[PDB]
Amino acid sequence: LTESSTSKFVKINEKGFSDFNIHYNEAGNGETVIMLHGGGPGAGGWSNYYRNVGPFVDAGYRVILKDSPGFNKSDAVVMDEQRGLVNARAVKGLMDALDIDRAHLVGNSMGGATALNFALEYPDRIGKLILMGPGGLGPSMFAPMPMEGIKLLFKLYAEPSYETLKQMLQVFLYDQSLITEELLQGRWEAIQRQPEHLKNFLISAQKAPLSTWDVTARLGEIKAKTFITWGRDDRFVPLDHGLKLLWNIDDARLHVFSKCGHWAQWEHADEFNRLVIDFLRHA
Amino acid sequence: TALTESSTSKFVKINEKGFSDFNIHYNEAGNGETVIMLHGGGPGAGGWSNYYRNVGPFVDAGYRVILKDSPGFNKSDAVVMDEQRGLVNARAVKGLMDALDIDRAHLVGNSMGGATALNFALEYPDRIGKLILMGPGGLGPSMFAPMPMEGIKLLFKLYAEPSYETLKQMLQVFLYDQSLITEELLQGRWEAIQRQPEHLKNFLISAQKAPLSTWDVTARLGEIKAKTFITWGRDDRFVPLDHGLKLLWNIDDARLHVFSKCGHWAQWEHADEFNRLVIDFLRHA
Amino acid sequence: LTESSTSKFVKINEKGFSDFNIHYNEAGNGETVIMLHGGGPGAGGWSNYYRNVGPFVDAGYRVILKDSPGFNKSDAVVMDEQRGLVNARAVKGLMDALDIDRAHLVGNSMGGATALNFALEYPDRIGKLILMGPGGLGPSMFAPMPMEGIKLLFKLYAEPSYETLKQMLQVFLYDQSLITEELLQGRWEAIQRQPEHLKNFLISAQKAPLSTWDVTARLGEIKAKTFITWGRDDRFVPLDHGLKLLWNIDDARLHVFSKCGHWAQWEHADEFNRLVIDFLRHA
Amino acid sequence: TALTESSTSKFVKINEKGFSDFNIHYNEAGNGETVIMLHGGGPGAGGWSNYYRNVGPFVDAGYRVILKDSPGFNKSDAVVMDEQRGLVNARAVKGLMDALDIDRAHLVGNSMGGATALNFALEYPDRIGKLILMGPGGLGPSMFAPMPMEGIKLLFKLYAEPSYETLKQMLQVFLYDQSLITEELLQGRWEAIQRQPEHLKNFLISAQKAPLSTWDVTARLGEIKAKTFITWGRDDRFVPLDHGLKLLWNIDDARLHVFSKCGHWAQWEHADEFNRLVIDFLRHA
Repeated sequence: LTESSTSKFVKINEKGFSDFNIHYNEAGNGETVIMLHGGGPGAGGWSNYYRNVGPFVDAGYRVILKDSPGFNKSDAVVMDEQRGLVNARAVKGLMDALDIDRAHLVGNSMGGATALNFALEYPDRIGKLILMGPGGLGPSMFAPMPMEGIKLLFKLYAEPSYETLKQMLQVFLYDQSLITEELLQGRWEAIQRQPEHLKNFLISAQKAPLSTWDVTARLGEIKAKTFITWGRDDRFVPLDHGLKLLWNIDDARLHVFSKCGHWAQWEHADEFNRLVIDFLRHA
Repeated sequence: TALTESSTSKFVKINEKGFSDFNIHYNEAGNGETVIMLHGGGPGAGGWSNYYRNVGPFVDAGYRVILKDSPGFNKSDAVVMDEQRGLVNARAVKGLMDALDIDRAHLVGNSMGGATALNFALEYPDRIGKLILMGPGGLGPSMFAPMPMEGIKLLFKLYAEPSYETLKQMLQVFLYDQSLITEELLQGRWEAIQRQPEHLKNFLISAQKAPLSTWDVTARLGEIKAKTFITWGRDDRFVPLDHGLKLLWNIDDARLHVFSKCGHWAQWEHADEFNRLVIDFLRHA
Repeated sequence: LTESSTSKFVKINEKGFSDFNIHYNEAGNGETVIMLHGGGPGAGGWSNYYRNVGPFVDAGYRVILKDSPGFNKSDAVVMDEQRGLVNARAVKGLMDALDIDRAHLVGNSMGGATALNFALEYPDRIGKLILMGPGGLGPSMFAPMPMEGIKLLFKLYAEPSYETLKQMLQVFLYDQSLITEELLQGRWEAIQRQPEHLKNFLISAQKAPLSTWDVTARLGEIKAKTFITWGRDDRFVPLDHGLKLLWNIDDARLHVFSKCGHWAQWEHADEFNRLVIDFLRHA
Repeated sequence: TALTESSTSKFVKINEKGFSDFNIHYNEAGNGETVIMLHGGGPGAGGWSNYYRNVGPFVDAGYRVILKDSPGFNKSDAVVMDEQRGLVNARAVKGLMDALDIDRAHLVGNSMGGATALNFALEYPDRIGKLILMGPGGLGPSMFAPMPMEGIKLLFKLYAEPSYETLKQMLQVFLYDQSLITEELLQGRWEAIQRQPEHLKNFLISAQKAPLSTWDVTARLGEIKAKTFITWGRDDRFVPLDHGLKLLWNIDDARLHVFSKCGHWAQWEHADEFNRLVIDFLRHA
């Protein structure tokens, strides 16, 4: 199982959304789990969830790694509203076009920002809500912000290089000698091959200061069943936010992996797969 | 054999470190990889009472399950302790393993039993498999919660003035959803208090000799090599939630799981999630 | 200096506010500091700030311990909106009638809920903002709620007795053998002499679940200069909230007394007087 | 005499515990009740550099102010330490008091100096007056912040590869408002690095012998009887804010003050508030 190889594109037409194409990787048959990737230079469905797609499939799942608008092999965009809203409107839209009643959502960081927005707007279109170190949520009660990884992320968006990209990924892992070439090079290329995307993301953050993403006062509204996951060592979104989530989502559980950076799903792939499949199978 | 409190009920004498032909009450079913479950420290606590919603599912998953009554609780022998209970309780757990020919056991510990499970991994690293913690005590001050917490000290009020009403108040504070309480649980804790009044009095004497602060093993948590699963009820009014980060940060190989809408007793109030999550951890972590 | 003795009443006429009288204690000349008391059975300006009034005056201040509506020797009321709003509308109204341009506000708990509401609505009518263990602010990230003291407070509102009142005050102090007769009996009497107030407060909490008080999403708006104080051992409002405050008020400082219950101003009167007078004189 | 870095500049030999005719650089003005100020642990730190915005106001308030250069920083003697620096630095503070006939001193400690101030109150309870802490290190893991924090380890990068640019990056991370930085502060830290290159190398050697974890005195905080004033910058990217609750909870008589919009250096970035608040505390607490 690979990329190319699960490679699938699809034109979508929701809200303010004339013929816009989304690339995404897909596989298996079943109940539908969509995986939403993080917000940083050269992030896709496949780079973010390439360690998870197989196990989740080997488990009776129809899995779609989504390329959210303005990312990897999707179609470039500039937004005037928070990418959480927009991005989600895009989801409600890949569903409709692939004709899909309900999905399970797994959302990393910006992904998690999306997944939450989707649950807010499209309450009847979502199965179970899995949040992994999700972005947006206001200030930490303990971390100075911008956090180290946000500062590295904007560094990378503004002046992209390979040296600065490694710098970034090392901050992204607890154990940084886990960095592989597959990971490094994959991202290095959605960067090379989609330069328009770096430029467009900053402009959008110009229109939409990342403080505009804050769903907090509206968290009381989420009816979906939520699993909040976090790496103990997240240098990118703060830990205490899993608690913010925990106390504000009617039906939530928190799990925190130790010795794990921002990406629980890649760095703690095994436990992550297990915990989530299991949550999906039985919660 | 059908699995009931009496059908599982057993006794063994232990002879570890100053225990000498000291009688341990426990409840045992299943066969194979051993899981010993260690109960909390309130009046009338016992293995069966803390863990009767967990024992069947753990046995059915292929474990041999031991619900041990610590020294000075329930049907075990009485004792006035002049040392911290977590360490004393951990010698007793070793003593029971020795007597029963058990080389290594996974530990599930609630509160005083989480304290006890921590000391056991510190003192006998070679006798432990996995370590499961469920709002353990023995962990010092909280960075947020004024102490003694509410639960604590309904606990102490109940030890000094045992009454049926204070017992109900205490148990309710253990729960997020107070209506889940049953008259039978209550009556079970109440019989255990009434039929062993000496344990309450010996508890208070023991605590004078060795206040709760002497149970704090924070400075040694870095020695724990057991793979660790810490669990907390979000709504625990007995031991503070930030202690689950304390463990998460201070033990080498830990992970933490918080259940929402859950008092102190996650294994009882969320038995089903708890059983499923801890069984998986045992099998695959 | 005493009660009676600073005793002053005054009819007020703001928003939905036909001739309503407020009792309040007053003294000295100067810049105006209004002190707003907490939300529990038999709480006034004088019982709450009787340890502070003298020092603050001895320091060149015109001090007014305000009886917020539906409390002590004021006029009973039932509210359909959060007492923070309402209570503040009352402030904007005692000012106008005593003809007062600007005030310094010190607000304990419900007081603090008020003081904050006043800063939100009447941004040009307030000097410096002193918050002491202020109420309302959403859920804690660490304390189970209702907190112990809230549960005792509602206990006392619903079935008032002297036994339950002592129970309550002991939870209110870190060191509870500091309880005096002046304190005990003062409260025991706004209880006896204002039974209508117990009844009316519950009804209001009926219309206005204390979760309606949450100013949080609007904290970015406060332009006043704020001093957040808390007792380390507050069993009534959570500690972590001084951090919520700290991170969301443009100009804030946090101070936390140790070995101190909910009432820093009474239990740590000396340091409290000093810290606040000093903040008032020089921040 | 006018109060300038050189007009205050002095040396004394100390002979405490294995220090023997070891030369301490310090900056001193004023007379009376003594306040000793203990600087942090980054490359090029010294008493004057950490505290030149505080010394005039403390002297003017009626204190005798001592800005001490710890062993192996700035103009003090060089040293490779095989023990934790906080304890070693605290013996040196005692040695300087002894040599100077000072019976008791109030301590203000920043970071490594907060660590140093803690050890000093533990080891010599009778030689301390009040204890003022300003984001002290020596306090173990954080319950929220991944470690090493950002600041830490620009600190270590700068110790191993001293450069003017990494120095600027480091100092900026110390600040909430990065533009408050001055070329003269920078140039002062840079001269101190260049003129005593051995201190950086001896620092890294010392830390190999005694990692930062050996500086953690959390288990003994309960012995501190000094009346304590802990202060933190909200925005400290060098030592974690939750450690200010750790102290607040674990020291008998403490209070905590957090300045908003403030990096690690509250005494510099909020000098004025800091000076006023710490002076009052000294006078009236």
